[PDB]
Amino acid sequence: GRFKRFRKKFKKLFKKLSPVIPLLHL
Repeated sequence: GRFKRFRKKFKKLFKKLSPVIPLLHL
């Protein structure tokens, strides 16, 4: 893909920002 696959890559960085807490994300 292109911009779509790129989004998934950037999301991986955003995940690192959260303290492994699915609560703040949900």
